[PDB]
Amino acid sequence: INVPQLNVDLDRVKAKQLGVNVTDVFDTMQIYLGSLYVNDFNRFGRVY
Amino acid sequence: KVAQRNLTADDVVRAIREQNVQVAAGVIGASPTLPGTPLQLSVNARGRL
Amino acid sequence: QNEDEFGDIVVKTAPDGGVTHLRDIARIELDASEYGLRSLLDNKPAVA
Repeated sequence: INVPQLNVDLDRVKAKQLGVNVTDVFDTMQIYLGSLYVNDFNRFGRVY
Repeated sequence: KVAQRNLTADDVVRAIREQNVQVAAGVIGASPTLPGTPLQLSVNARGRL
Repeated sequence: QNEDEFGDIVVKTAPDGGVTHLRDIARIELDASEYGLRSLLDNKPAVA
């Protein structure tokens, strides 16, 4: 339990007063840093 | 006709999904309820066409 | 994780900067997921 990592703390009140959605913050972190899967594409008749 | 009314087929599909649907109408006096409540009544509401 | 964090939920943010929290509009309690059945053993609380 001592592998290095990063903690990210989100100010919820500051977010919602600043007009930012908390799901929008989490979605940005996920897509940019975590590589969301969007849908499939076909290639040589196979789905990828 | 649907275009004449400035509608796409998606509009009518949303309308059917919206207006032909069962309802979970609720229950009056169900648990947990404050004391003295004599009856537990289910609610009906015509939802499906 | 707890009731109070669920009370902190922002149900409405006022245009000037003002936050209406879930506790303002509701009571937040830990309890049962359904209430249809009760269980006693010699008139003391129980589970079979």
